[PDB]
Amino acid sequence: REHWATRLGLILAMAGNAVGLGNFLRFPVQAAENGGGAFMIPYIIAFLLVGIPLMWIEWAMGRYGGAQGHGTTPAIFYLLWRNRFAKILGVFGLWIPLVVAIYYVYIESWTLGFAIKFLVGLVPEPPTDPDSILRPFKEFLYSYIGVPKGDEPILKPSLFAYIVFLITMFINVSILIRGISKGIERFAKIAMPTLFILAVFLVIRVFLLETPNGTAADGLNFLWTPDFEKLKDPGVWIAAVGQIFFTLSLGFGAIITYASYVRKDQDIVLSGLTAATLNEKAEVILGGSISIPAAVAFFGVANAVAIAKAGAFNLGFITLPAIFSQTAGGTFLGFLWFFLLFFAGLTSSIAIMQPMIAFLEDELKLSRKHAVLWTAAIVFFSAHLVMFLNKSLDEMDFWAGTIGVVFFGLTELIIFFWIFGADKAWEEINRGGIIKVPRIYYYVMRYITPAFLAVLLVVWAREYIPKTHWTVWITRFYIIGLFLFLTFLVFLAERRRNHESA
Ligand SMILES: CC(C)C[C@H](N)C(=O)O
Ligand code: NA
Ligand code: NA
Repeated sequence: REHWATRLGLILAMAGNAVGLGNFLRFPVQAAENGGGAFMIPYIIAFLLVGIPLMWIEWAMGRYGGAQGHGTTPAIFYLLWRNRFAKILGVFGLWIPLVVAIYYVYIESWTLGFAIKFLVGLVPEPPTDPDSILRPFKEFLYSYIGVPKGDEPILKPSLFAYIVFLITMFINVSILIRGISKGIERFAKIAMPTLFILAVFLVIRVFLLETPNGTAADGLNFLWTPDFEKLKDPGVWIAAVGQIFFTLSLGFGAIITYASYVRKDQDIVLSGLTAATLNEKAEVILGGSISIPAAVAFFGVANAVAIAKAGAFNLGFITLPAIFSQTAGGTFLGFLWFFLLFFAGLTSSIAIMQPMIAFLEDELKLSRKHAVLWTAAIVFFSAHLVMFLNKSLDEMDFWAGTIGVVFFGLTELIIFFWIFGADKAWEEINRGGIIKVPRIYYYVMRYITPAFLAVLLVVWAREYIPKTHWTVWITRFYIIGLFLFLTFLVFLAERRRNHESA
């Protein structure tokens, strides 16, 4: 079985896994919608009571399974808990990362395309009407992804966007086809530092932004100014936890698959903690210091929160480039922005496809080449639904990247620390650790977290899920199909094993 060649490569591959679109896109909007500082508090708490412990847990399950040659949840869940239902539940560790991968890779392709257009210097030139700076860029995005002008909820992507999607796919493939150490690690070692540099540069340049409506400092204040009256609101907590999961790549079965290539004796404690910490540094310090500060600078707090409430793509692909077009070399600034987003995205997508590739390799004994190619075929094909059908992406994102990850986090936590046993789980997590997990975190894992997530999920299913266009079903149907498909594969897998044992 393959293993991470180096320590640093492992760390940067993990951080590369976690740090991505969720940082510079999802987060700014999550904090903006939820009131800035008000959103932060629960966030922080969620990071302490959920993100860290679950990170450790996933590292542990990953390494544990990998030692025996299994990097995916369908098998690992079975090893930890011997049941058919353990496999059936483990399927989610494929379905989730695949479904999310479908639209994720697409958005990534968007960032690539925009990077190219901002690089070549083909960008909308705004003619002081506040919307008039935005309108051209809105038309730009809509023209790129082909928003549904008609009654029908149909999208008409540009040829260029489609080609850029093909190219993006090919990039992902070229990276994943070289393996864990050569393909993913080597790339992480470059993309990560590059990303960091770009991010810092952009944060500075943004901190230099000022208009009659405010300064980046205003945005920073809004973001970091605590509100203690918003904590009684369940929604803010649900958003905070969801954001934690998404940004830390927890519940996607990706962290597990990566951890499965960690040598049995290597440290999963200091490493995992380091990945988490890096991701959070990129999350709050970098991602939060660009979009929000800029928007608040130009349009002020109120309009900033309005724009964020509107959409994540509003802030990322419209507001920010529009704000840059008002500055010298703002076009090149836009190019830096979208290039950054592109690298982050890539480093994440490879990570979400790796689980499927790893199932094909481990369980069905497919060569790396074939595994990769087929995974890419499935993703590329399924992507068409997200492409031509409006709100399909939203559906996939909510069911897989939002609910699915929380539910699956709870599931894996219950399987590892409850059914598999708490003491054995703890011992497994701490084994080989350069440092040991603080004693308190035992209880946090065994009691606090599962309760927190259970209650959270209940409230979520009651008050929220009820809060759509029929086409959504077209998506749901399809994704449900995928699940069955995966199940079937699992089935086939468990059959091969038998014939192999006989
Ligand atoms: C679903 C995950 C791949 C998301 C990734 N950790 C990000 O924040 O961009
Ligand atoms: Na992240
Ligand atoms: Na990434």
